[PDB]
Parts: sequence; C-alpha cells; structure tokens
Amino acid sequence: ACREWLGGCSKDADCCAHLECRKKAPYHCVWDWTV
Repeated sequence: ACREWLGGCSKDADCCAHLECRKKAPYHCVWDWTV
C-alpha cells in the first residue's frame, strides 16, 4: 500500500514515502514537510 500524496493511507510509516498518514480525518498521505 504505497499510497501517494492524498491517495489515502492506513499506516503511519508514511504510507508510500516522505509522507505521513494524516492523523486527522479524512486520513490521507500528506508530505512530512507539509500539512
């Protein structure tokens, strides 16, 4: 599940890479340097 930015997510291992799962719903990948 290598979800890209705003592709959604379920893991906190930054889903795909250089990301993070938005700990506030809707849960989706955001850049570790953004949001």
